Amino acid sequence: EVKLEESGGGLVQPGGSMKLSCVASRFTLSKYWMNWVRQSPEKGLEWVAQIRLKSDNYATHYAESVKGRFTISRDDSKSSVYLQMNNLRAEDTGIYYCTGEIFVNWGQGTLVTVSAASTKGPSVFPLAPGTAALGCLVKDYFPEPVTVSWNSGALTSGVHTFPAVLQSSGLYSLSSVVTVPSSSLGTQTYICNVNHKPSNTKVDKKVEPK
Amino acid sequence: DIVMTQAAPSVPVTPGESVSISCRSSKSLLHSNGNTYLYWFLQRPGQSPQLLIYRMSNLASGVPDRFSGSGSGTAFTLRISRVEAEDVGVYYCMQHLEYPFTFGAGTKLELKRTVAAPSVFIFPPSDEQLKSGTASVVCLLNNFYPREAKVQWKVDNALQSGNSQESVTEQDSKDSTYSLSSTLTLSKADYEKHKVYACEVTHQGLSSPVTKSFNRGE
Amino acid sequence: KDEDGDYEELVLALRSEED
Ligand SMILES: [Cl-]
Ligand SMILES: [Zn+2]
Ligand SMILES: [Zn+2]
Ligand SMILES: [Zn+2]
Repeated sequence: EVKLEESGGGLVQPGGSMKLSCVASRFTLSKYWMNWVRQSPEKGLEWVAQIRLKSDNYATHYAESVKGRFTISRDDSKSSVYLQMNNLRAEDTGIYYCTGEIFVNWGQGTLVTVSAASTKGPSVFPLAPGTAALGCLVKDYFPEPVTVSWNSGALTSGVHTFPAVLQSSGLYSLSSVVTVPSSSLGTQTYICNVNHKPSNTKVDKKVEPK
Repeated sequence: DIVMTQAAPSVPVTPGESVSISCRSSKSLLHSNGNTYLYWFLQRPGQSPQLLIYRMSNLASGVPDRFSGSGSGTAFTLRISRVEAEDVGVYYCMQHLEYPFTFGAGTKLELKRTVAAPSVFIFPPSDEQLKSGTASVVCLLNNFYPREAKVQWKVDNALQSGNSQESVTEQDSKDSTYSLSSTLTLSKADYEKHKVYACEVTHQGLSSPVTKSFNRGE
Repeated sequence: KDEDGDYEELVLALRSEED
């Protein structure tokens, strides 16, 4: 199967630069026009840029909001397309996807966050307990995202992990809760596995009654 | 600029019943070659967009039977004959007649089901957190339907406003219910001032509002 | 690295530069 894979995203200062890459496998890139599409909660899906083939002289087209700051390019011999993003604005924050000519093939996307705020790792507090509810509060981190699992992935049946809310302080917070029988408390050990990659933070917390 | 408009932000469907999703363009998408340059995509939660329909009415390869596309030059309809559970997500139309290519704002498909009252839990702030300087009180509303839920925080019987935030899960792929967390954030100083902490919940499935409480003193 | 020609055939049939 065709696979497109984006890389290069991350946290970047306003006015700064960042180059995204998209490499194609099982896909004869040289034959096809390529597109960049981005996604944000505020604007939805936005077409960003397109580049055509060597024979239409690598013709490019850009979204107005991006003209002059972004440059799309391709290297057929490396099976890759690129997006050079200069003078980045906060509006440019979002998930950036690479797609082929007819929008059947999309990469998994790479997250671009444009902010002046520095990286901060989260704190993990427990939400201690018929059926009992157990949880972990993952508070005060930047930027997105964080990863939460339970018992190294063994506990997945009744887990509800909530969307991160942006706090007034500019930091994110989220809770991850799970429902299990009240009889299990005291013998069955429940552990939340937390990861915040941008700050290199890895935390394991025991959830037991107080 | 061709503006793509999807009037319905969301549409509710009983599983196994049909649904239509509309989209319109500020300009005809009919190309001179007779084709209408319109795509339909589905984006399932946490996933990349996936092509459903090209040139307004053609099923993309591997897309199920139940999907169809129709329309005129400016008014377009995506139809699903019998909604599977794999059909929930956001549906987007897109025109590629002219640069810039433009998307609609999307229409979220969500499943209908019997009303279900929320299972409500409340959690006191941990001692580990209190040491830092702030307190987070968390109220949970598990596995309920419909979405509409009313959460009122109470501190010593006094109603609260402006000091709490909510977050809702997507429709659970198994029981099609929702879950909601409501976090109340107070400073350690005011948290230790009052004793009674209550989470009041009003929901269609409840004949009378339910309240899960705790006293700060253990 | 196209594994077969179905995708190429579709793309060529859908492609238009000339308005
Ligand atoms: Cl494609
Ligand atoms: Zn050309
Ligand atoms: Zn199916
Ligand atoms: Zn639940």
